[PDB]
Amino acid sequence: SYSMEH
Amino acid sequence: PINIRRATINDIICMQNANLHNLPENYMMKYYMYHILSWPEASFVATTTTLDGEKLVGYVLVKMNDDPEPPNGHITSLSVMRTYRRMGIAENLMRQALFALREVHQAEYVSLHVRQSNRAALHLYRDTLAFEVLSIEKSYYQDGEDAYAMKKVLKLEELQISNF
Amino acid sequence: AAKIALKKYNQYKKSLKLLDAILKKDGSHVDSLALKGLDLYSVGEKDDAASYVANAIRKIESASPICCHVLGIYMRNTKEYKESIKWFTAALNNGSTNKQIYRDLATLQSQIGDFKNALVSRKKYWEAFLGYRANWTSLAVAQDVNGERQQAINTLSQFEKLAEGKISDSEKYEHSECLMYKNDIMYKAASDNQDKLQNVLKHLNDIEPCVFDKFGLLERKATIYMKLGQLKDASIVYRTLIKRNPDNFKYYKLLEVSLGIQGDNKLKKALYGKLEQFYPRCEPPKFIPLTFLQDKEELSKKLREYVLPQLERGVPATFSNVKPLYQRRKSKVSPLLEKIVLDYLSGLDPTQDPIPFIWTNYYLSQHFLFLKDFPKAQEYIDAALDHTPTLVEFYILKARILKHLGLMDTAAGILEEGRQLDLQDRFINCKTVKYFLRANNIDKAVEVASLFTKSVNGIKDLHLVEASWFIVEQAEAYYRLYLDRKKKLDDLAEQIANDIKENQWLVRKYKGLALKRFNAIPKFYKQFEDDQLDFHSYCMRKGTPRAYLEMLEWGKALYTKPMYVRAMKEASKLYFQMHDDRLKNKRKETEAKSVAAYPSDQDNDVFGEKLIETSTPMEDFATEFYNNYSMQVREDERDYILDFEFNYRIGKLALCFASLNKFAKRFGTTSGLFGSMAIVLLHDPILKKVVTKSLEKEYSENFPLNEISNNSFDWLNFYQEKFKNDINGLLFLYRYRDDVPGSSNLKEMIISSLSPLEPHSQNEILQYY
Amino acid sequence: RDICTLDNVYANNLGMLTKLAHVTVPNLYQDAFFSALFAKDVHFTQMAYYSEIPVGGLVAKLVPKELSLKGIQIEFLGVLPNYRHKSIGSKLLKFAEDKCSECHQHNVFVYLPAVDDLTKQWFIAHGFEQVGETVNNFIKGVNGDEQDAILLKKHI
Ligand SMILES: CC(=O)SCCNC(=O)CCNC(=O)[C@H](O)C(C)(C)COP(=O)(O)OP(=O)(O)OC[C@H]1O[C@@H](n2cnc3c(N)ncnc32)[C@H](O)[C@@H]1OP(=O)(O)O
Ligand SMILES: Nc1nc2c(ncn2[C@@H]2O[C@H](COP(=O)(O)OP(=O)(O)O)[C@@H](OP(=O)(O)OP(=O)(O)O)[C@H]2O)c(=O)[nH]1
Repeated sequence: SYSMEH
Repeated sequence: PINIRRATINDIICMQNANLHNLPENYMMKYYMYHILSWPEASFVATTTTLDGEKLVGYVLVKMNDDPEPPNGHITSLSVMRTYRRMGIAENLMRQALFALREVHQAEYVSLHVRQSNRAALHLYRDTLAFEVLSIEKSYYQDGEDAYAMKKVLKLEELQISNF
Repeated sequence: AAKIALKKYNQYKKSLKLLDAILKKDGSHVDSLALKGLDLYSVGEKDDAASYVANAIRKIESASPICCHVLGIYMRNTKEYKESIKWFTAALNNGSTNKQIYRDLATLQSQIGDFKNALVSRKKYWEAFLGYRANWTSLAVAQDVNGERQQAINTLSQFEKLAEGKISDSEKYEHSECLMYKNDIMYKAASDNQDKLQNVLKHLNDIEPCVFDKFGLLERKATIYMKLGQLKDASIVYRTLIKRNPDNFKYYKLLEVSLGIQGDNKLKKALYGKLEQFYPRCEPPKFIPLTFLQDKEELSKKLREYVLPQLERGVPATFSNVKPLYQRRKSKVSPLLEKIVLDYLSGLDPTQDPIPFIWTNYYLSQHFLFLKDFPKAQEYIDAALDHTPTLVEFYILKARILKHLGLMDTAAGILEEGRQLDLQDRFINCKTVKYFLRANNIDKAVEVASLFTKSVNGIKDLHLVEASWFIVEQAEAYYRLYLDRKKKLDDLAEQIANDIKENQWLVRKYKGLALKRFNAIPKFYKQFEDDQLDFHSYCMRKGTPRAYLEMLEWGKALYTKPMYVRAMKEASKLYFQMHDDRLKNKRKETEAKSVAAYPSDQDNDVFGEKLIETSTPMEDFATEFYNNYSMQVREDERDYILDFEFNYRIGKLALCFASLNKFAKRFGTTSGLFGSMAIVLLHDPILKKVVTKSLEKEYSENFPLNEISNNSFDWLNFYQEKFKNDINGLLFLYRYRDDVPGSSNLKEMIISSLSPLEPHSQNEILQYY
Repeated sequence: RDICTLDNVYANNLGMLTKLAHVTVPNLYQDAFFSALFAKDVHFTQMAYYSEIPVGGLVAKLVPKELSLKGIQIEFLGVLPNYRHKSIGSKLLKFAEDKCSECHQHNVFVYLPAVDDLTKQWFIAHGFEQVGETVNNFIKGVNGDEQDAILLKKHI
């Protein structure tokens, strides 16, 4: 669930 | 009865519609048109199988070493429609996603970020599959949660798409 | 001097010193004005960006070639494709060196349709960069599009020859999604010609070791081998391809024709046994061969032997793993099936085998939702839920039920008490907040679902995350939370005159907001296709055209996808009504964080104050919405009923006849709506006889056009003399209640004839419709 | 693993205990108190799920300093009908009476209501006894009813 915010 | 397809670009509207209904991961429509338009072969989707369209039920997006170093594979987000889970679904949509992630592009070590707080994932995801851990990144998630890393070595012959 | 500015980014604060200095004596000059603006967009302010880009297009007509390209690098960014081609051409036919312009453009006029003059202006780059294979594709992707496959197929086999007898790890993915793709083209000429094919099969047989797609080839080999009457050699590829991912049918059913044994059940049913034995317990082996059987002695063996087991373990698709065989073939199955379940609920002593009594009830409390026995669909669910109350998959079945018998409110309650069973895991956190948006409860919908959506609410941060599930669900609230708020200022005829002036606001605040909400659902698709830009000329570095040649063919049919559709038709019935009605502030500044769509830059009309009442909603519904989806939509998939309303409510109608017609060659004249969609057009200027004439030209004999003129013949009965239960086609006649005058005759023979209908819907066409 | 496992009741759960209250111990504990368990006195918890899907419940406090009723209380302990029966929630006591010597605490309090002879003639059969006597207008559910209590005890 790779976090593109952080 | 979920069918396990090879993921097309037609299924980005209906793919991302699920990893959003069922997940706290807001993702844009670019970052789907480049998983499935760079390395479109080894990212699988699977949902509804009716004959004599289809409904999204579960999917599997899997990028490689996007950032810069011995051919590393990754897996971005994975989910499934609740009224469908605990029936494989998740649990053998990835034994193909690896089983292509070292067949086409041939990458030696998988990787990812599973939360936990989590049963479903951090179980048949290190006991069925076997996938150590590596760095437990703290607050690496967008909720103050800390989430396991998970590495997973892959050498072709010791992971084929028909060991079941 | 600006060279240090133009290099100051490709954040070009250096360009300020130009607009501070270069605006010394000579001011009105391009080159310097244009950086000042390309920056603006690569620097926040878009509003203030054009007052330069455009305040510098009034000092040209061409201009400083070196500068026309810091103008076309913006047009290519303010979406303006057609116009960008020009700003570039205005470098090239002005003496520009940067010969990479024949590839900054060719990845633009390629998108905007012009595929003919895509190759000519792309191949012209290919010469100056011919030591870079990620170019030797576009001279064979555009040629392969234009329709000369030999100039495509030969331009890439003059790659496979050059370059070297050498392909290191850089191109270790090149000779795969490529010199296989060649076989997709180098065979799609043969079609059904034996002259090629063998070779296109012997070529596909040559690489194998060099083809690295493993799957994805088996089809232009393992079905070209089936295309030349050698049913084996391929039945021995699908038999090794079924064995590659047997959890998918696609490659399994074919094998029935691969072994020619399509219509030979007797070996067919047995084929999936010497199977089941092989590839153990994976869906296909068992399922497929129970959709083609005929024996209340045999069928009930493989029926029971598929079902029960899933029950004793607790599977939620224990039903929806068969909710298919209940649809395309009932009567035969949902008898054997209804009797092979309850007949097993006799030794489930709920204090001995419980994970069986709890779940072999949420099957029956799902099975008896098909038959719609409803009464016996809240029994099992409830009685199941009166044993284990900690299984959120009962409340869903209770809130599907209960919500299909109307009680929309009460249903989401049986869902909220399911949500509260687990805060984290938005698996129901939306579903619970779907139903409480289908009861108009937009408040304990926003809170109760904003909890995991990052302001002062949710519905604001769910626009920059796509989320077209929610909007076109939040309008099918507002659009239904208006025809009732707007049943107040039309019902009455101190707090009674002051109350009209309150409840007769929200009609403005929703019809305003509800249309303003659907524009976000289009705009995404506007910008879904408008983000396939950087991929024209950077899916080639990757070397992935086979997949890419599916994106372009996804692009045209993008504007006719699932959620653009229901977001048109559920919008039409709100736009179409503002063009047949015009013919015949502290709450605003204090409640503006509960209905906020986008930043305070763009959305200057909070409640679509403009959208709510625009000079002509016709050249709005077409530019915004429709006349894009009508340019793309394929023929045998285009709602004609909408089509016959769009050209009617504009003025055309001439098109209504060549629109109502082509609806007939789908149904066949004795359908419901085609009757109503003729009747209306019984008889714009004089020169609109022509409709009647042509209407009377062909379709004179059947059905009828000869009492249209004369006050006759109370055709309510005739309009329904084919044949009463066409309630699809009745509703029509009232929707437009003004050119179809008898008006208090049809509301009964619309209302009184919805008995044998679903309650949630039977009482939906009421109150609003 | 056997059938009846358990775990700690993470604040993501809770509502599967409120539901597992208001069913086990009907009309007892206010409709927000449990939210007030993790929002100075230390208060244990544990939701005992079985097979896979939850089916029991226990969430008990810890009193130390006036003597007589020191140690670990038992705010509620129950499990759903047609379950307990099969040991699914007899074992929670062993993981609550454990907390006594394992957290250092001689006794364990369990203020069962008066009538509940079914419960008061069973809990007795585990290591408990009617310490003291009856009470008077003591138990009162979030409704308006009232009952007497019955106390209990067990040292270690
Ligand atoms: C207000 C408060 O603060 S606390 C409220 C207390 N709770 C209540 O008032 C309502 C409780 N509701 C109930 O359903 C129950 O009474 C509970 C949960 C408290 C206790 O029930 P259980 O977990 O059944 O007790 P348990 O499992 O220990 O055993 C019950 C009997 O079955 C027997 N048993 C144990 N395992 C099994 C088995 N596998 N098969 C058959 N019998 C068994 C035991 O020996 C015991 O026998 P006994 O009654 O003669 O001693
Ligand atoms: N896929 C999906 N379906 C949803 C969602 N929300 C509600 N539904 C339900 O799905 C049904 C819509 O029709 P279909 O799309 O044919 O259902 P199907 O997938 O099972 O074929 C409705 O009835 P139903 O409740 O399923 O009852 P029943 O028709 O199963 O008796 C509706 O209430 C959702 O987010 N996703």
